[PDB]
Amino acid sequence: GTLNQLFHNLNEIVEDLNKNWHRERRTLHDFADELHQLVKHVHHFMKLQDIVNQLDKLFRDLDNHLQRKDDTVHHRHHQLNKLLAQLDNLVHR
Amino acid sequence: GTLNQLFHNLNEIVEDLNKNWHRERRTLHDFADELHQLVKHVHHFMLQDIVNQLDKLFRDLDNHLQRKDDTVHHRHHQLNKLLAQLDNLV
Repeated sequence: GTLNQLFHNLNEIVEDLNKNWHRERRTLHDFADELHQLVKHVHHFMKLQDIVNQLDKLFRDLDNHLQRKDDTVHHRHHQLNKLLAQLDNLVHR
Repeated sequence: GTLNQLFHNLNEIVEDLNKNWHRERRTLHDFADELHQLVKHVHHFMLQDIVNQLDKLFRDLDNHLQRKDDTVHHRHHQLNKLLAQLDNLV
C-alpha cells in the first residue's frame, strides 16, 4: 500500500535517470565527434603541433570516458530494472 | 523478509551511482579545465575560425557540467528520501 508508493516513486526516478542518460550520451558523443572533426581539420591546415596533439589527447580521453560510461550505465540500468521487477512482484503479491 | 534484500541492494546501487558521479565529475572538469586553457592559449596565439569553434565546445561542455551538477543534486536527494523511507519500512 505504501510499498506501492515507493515503487511508483522509484520507477519515475529510474525513467528520469534513463532519459538523462540518453540526453547526456548524445550531447557527449556529438561533443566528441566535433572534437574529432576539429582534430582532422587542424591536421588539414598545416609550431601548431602542440595544439593538434593536445586536441588529440583530449579526444582520446573523452572517447575512453564514453566507452566506460556505456558499460557502467549498462550495468546499473540492469541492476535497477532487476530491482524494479522485484518490487513489482512484491507489491502485488 | 525480502524487503531487506531490496533495501540493501538499492543502498549499494545508490552508493555506486554516487561514487561514479564524483569520478565522472572530476574526469570531465579536468578535461574542461584543459580545454579552457587551450582556448585561452590559442586566443593569444591568433584561420581563426578554430578558436570560435574551440570556444563553442568549451561552453557546450561547461553548460553540460553545470546542468549535470543540478540534475545529480535533485536525483540523489530523491534517492536519499526513498532509501530513508524504505529502511523505515524494515
